[PDB]
Amino acid sequence: SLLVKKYCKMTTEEIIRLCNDFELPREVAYKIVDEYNINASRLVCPWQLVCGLVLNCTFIVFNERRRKDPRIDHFIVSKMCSLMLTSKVDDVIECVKLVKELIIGEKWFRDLQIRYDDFDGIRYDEIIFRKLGSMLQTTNILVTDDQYNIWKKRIE
Amino acid sequence: ASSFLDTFEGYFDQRKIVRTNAKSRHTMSMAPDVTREEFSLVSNFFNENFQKRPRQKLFEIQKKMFPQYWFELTQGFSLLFYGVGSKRNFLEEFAIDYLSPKIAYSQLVNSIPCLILNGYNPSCNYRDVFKEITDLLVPAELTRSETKYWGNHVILQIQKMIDFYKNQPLDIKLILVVHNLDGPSIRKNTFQTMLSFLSVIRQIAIVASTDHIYAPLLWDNMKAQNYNFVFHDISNFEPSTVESTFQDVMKMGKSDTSSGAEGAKYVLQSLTVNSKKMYKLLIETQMQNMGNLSGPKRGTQRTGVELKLFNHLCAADFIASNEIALRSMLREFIEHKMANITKNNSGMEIIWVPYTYAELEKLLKTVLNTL
Amino acid sequence: FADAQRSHYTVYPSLPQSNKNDKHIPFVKLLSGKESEVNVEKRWELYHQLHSHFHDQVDHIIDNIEADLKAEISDLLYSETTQKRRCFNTIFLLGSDSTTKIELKDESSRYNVLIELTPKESPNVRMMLRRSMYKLYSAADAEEHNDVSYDLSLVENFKRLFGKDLAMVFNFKDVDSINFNTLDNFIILLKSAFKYDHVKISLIFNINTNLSNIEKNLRQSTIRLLKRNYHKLDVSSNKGFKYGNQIFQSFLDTVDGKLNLSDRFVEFILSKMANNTNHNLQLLTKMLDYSLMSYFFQNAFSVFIDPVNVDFLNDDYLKILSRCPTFMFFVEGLIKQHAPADEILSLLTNKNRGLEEFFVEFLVRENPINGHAKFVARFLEEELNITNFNLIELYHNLLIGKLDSYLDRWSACKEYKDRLHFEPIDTIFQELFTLDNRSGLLTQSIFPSYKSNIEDNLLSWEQVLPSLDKENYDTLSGDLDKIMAPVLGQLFKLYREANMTINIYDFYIAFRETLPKEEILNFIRKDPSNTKLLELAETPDAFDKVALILFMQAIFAFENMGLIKFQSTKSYDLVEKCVWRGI
Amino acid sequence: RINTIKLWLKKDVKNVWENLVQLDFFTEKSAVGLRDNATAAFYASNYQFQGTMIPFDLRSYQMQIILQELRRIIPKSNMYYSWTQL
Amino acid sequence: CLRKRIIEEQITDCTDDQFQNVAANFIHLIVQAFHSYTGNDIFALNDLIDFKWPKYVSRITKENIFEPLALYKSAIKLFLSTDDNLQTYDLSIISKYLLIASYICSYLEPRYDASIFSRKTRIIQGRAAYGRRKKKEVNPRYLQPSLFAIERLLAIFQAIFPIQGSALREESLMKANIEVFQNLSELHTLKLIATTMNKNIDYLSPKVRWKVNVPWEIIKEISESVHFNISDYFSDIHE
Repeated sequence: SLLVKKYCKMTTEEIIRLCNDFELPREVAYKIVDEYNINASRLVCPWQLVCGLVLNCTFIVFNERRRKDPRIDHFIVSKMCSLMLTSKVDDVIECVKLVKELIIGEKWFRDLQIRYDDFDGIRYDEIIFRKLGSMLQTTNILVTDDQYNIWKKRIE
Repeated sequence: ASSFLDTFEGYFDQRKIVRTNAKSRHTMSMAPDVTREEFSLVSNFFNENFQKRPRQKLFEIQKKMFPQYWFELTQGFSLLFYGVGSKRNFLEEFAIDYLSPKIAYSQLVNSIPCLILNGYNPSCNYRDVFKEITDLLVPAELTRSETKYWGNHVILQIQKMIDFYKNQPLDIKLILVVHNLDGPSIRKNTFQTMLSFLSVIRQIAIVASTDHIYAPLLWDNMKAQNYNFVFHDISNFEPSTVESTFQDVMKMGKSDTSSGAEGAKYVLQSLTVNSKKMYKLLIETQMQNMGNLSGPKRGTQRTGVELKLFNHLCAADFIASNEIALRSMLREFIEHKMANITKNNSGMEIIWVPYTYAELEKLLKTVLNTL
Repeated sequence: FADAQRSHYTVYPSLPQSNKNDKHIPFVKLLSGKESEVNVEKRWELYHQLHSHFHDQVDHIIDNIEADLKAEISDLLYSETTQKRRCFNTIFLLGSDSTTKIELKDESSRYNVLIELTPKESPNVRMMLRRSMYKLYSAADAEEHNDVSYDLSLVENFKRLFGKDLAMVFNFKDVDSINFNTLDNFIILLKSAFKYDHVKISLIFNINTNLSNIEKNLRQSTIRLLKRNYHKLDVSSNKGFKYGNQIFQSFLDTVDGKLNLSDRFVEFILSKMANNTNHNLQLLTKMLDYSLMSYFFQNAFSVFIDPVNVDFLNDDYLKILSRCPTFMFFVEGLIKQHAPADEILSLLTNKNRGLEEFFVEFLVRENPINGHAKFVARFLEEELNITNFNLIELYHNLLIGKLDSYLDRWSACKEYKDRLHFEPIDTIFQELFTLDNRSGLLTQSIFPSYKSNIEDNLLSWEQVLPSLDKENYDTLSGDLDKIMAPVLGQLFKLYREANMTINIYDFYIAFRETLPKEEILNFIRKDPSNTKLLELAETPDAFDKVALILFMQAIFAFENMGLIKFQSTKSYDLVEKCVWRGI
Repeated sequence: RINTIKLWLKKDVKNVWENLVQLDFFTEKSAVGLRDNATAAFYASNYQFQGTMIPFDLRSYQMQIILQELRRIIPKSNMYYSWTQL
Repeated sequence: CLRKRIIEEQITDCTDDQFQNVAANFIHLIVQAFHSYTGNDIFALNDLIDFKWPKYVSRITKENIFEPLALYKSAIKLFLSTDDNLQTYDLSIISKYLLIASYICSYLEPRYDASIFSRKTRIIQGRAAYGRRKKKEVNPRYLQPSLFAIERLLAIFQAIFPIQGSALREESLMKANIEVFQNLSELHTLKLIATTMNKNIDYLSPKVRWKVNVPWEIIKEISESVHFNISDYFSDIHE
């Protein structure tokens, strides 16, 4: 499919349309578009790069919704996997993992992470305590309060 | 230029040979000239005012781990702090201002003595450290039947102390801080063996820190057993303005780190007028002897100055009046490992400076030439 | 002459005057500070009780292993083997660290002496001979209650000088660290003492790896000489897991009926023990001790281990325990299998009483896992005569539920693989009393990823320095703190993106290009108290030298940290990197 | 080319190698013999040479009899005579 | 032994002469068998005779006590192999692979490394190494080992290590944690890894390099004990 394509053709109108499906914020879309032109010359399967950038941005910007409802990521990945004309799901994950390496240490990525306070999906107040090694960290063995409240309200 | 940046793939990809014709001819000489004073001024300003607030907030955040450290130290473990930055202030503030009063109150009067052990200093010697350990702890002496045939008199005494301390009540009686456990002179095998044996005793507490990145390679499968380390990470991006005093930063850090001649210059920068003239006289006489006897050869006892001759020389320049003043003002230089006194086979006393001819000439020319 | 320049010094801190309350307990108040102090004291005493109860049996086992080892080696030493009296008597202790103590029995009309040698005491042959002779003479004189020469001649004249007959026993320690030329020469020299009719020499070799290296390193005639009579004994801590099983059993007995272990925990223990072979038991003891410490330090529900303290429940405890996934599953099952909706409302916050006794009615019981595992181990050991099995693996398989798969693989217990299987039973409020590593804490404070952590901190510094923004106004250099990274983190990115060997000048030019210009000069001019900095500010090329100073500081930091080296010390123009992230 | 001559194994040739090095036919790569005076021998006896740390199979020896001398000495009736020249 | 073997057997007339003849025949047989291996050494033969006596005296019997040839056939086993000797190692998993990685580092040339271990895809345009064009004819395992660096050893150890047993947080490749360095130090202190030999080495300095001190047999046994085909790396250059 699009991943297998070697030295394909891309231009602006579909690239922006490639991100309006997830309804990303405009600034992220223009940042992705600007980033693409820098590395456009040296590529083999640009669809992989576009996939990786858009997927990482979607996870970064929609963390709050994902925290409340664990079910979101399933159809989030499934919809674009279907849109990618490929049945296998491991290819998307592997391409995203490769894309993450190329963009780890950029200024705008850090700015986005700080603005949205994701820090690899964990709020900053917790990642520092996890790094230090404190025994008073939130062990994932009990149901957190937020999902407990909604679960209690629904079961009433 | 490359396709992989991490893992072994990046290592294999980034080591390919260049075309050998694109090598740039740029040289570091065509760079703006900076004197030492401007370097110190700019470095001090940027170290003092750049990002003080986030560092202070981080220190306040990570201060809340002190009770856990104390609890771990109570149960016979040994903390090891690692990270990027300077861990001097953190370790000193934790050991001196928090741990000692708490331990003293918990065992009830006086506070537990702390033995600060600088590690970045290239002039450390484990004989002096064990001498002060003996003075503080007062261990039992060594009988003739336990000295063996030309056996080491430090490891045997440490083992005797270990065998003795296995029956006393479990109480912390000494806390020791090692600032840089892998410094230029404390990383040697004998010092590590002494420290490993000294950490088996449950009645003394260890706190230590490391800076190098291949540090775990330094510890065997047996040393890691009796060190009983527990690892903690503290990164603060501290300037580390004190550790970078024994080396010349102006020359890209290639200034023979194991020498230690920069500390002598720093010390003489802030000494009285009379001591400087005495050091100048000693250096001149030692240089004369070294030139007459012999290049890059180091100075030792063979090229020293006799104590009586030195007294006669210095008394003729109104530097010292009698031997009492000379021996009073020599102790400061001896303590800082900048001059040594020892006896030869004929019974004389010889004082000597353990530096090199080039370093001695540089010291004479850069800081003592103008008085 | 500042204290920050001396090699070492002692400091006696001054203690203040504070004697008001018992604030001398390392434990801290849990439940966001709403917990009482009596609970803290009870937790302290409970932890100390359990720790002592475990370590007593640990010490007993530790002593027993040494006693049995000494008994076995002493039984081997005095065995009766008589084919000739012109040969050695060699014992190879395989895979043992040189830490055991040998005892020699006392017998009249014979002097039993033991001579220990170490690789550090072995620089030559004559010096080893002198040490051995001195030790022999000292021991003989001490036992007897002039001066001689420390040679082999002292062996010749021993009968005339003293009257009894030698039974010298040598003991080489850490034989893998001795240059075998000297050892071979010493053995050949010792061969000369066989013509005296009253001496009996024996040798003990503490081999660590294997005897193949000994065979391939020594000469051939000496191997033929040693092969006259010898005994090979396999002495190791992990010989059939006969000692780790006892430690695990002692821990299980200590924590029986009070806490629970998890499959992840035992799997972690197995994996981390698999990577060590010489010193293994101490590692397991460390893991167990640290797990117990962490559990008693971090969990506020430990107070209810003893049944006495049940009369202490509060609203907070009920609120925390209401989030137990097993409790929610039980509630869902009750509402699915049963129609009554009156019980569910009362069991909730509507009637806190019902939940109060509901918590205590299903708490103080016992789990069959420990007793069943003990019975299975005893039956498989005694009645079936198998000793090469690991209790940790068996316990992990029993926890998972694949006990039959672990049993049928031996082709010897098919007839007994009927009632030996166990059915795990899940209870309510189970994980309020459990041990496991789901947060990655045990693998962070015992086996951390050193280099990877350093690189992760350097490359992405945003997870370390707090990103405060409330006090961006009253601070002095706020603007720099928002648009400029610390020099180390900024330089590490360029270091990572560079090639294997790099030039200093181009690297400095790139670093200078990265950082902003106007804000640096504004920050320099911000402080008016200083004078020299102000007169440096208006210099047309102050920016270049400021960047150069920062570059030297960062480069020296890397060179000291070990991330870079400079090649061709006569040129000092090219630097090679030595560390790649991810390896 | 041709009774069959037995081919001895490695472990049996080790003993012959040691016997040959004992009889002073080979010497180590660059090794001095006996020192001139006592102090030199005392100094040399306290240093661990690198030849005693390398395993047996990799020690570099040197010859004391060149091939031409073997060709001159060995009688022509020996069955190894044809192999004494390249 | 012979007294026991004859009291367990029947009568032997002309006892002394027959016994001396048997002894002389045994000595002649052992000399004719092992002269080419012991040389003209009295001590080695005098040790072999004592070594091989208690079994030859057991192999005799009445029906061939007076028949030297048939007795020689019945005891042919102890006249062919000298037998003058007394998993090979018990190392951990990561040390087992560390020794193999060190051997590969020491007995191979760096320029051809990329052609043997690169096994992943690329996003940026690039090319691998062409590789060797001709095979060496010296079998480099007959020569002294070369020197390498710690970084290359770690890289190859990661490359050849078996894969580790919602994959966004997998971290499949093994990383160099504390225990890897601890096991490397354990390997060094067992004299299985050497460095530039001088008193009081400092492991933390760029001017220090390592090498291997095991022969091919030990490394082959170690490789075969963990199901690794090391020979494939060396067969290409020379079998």
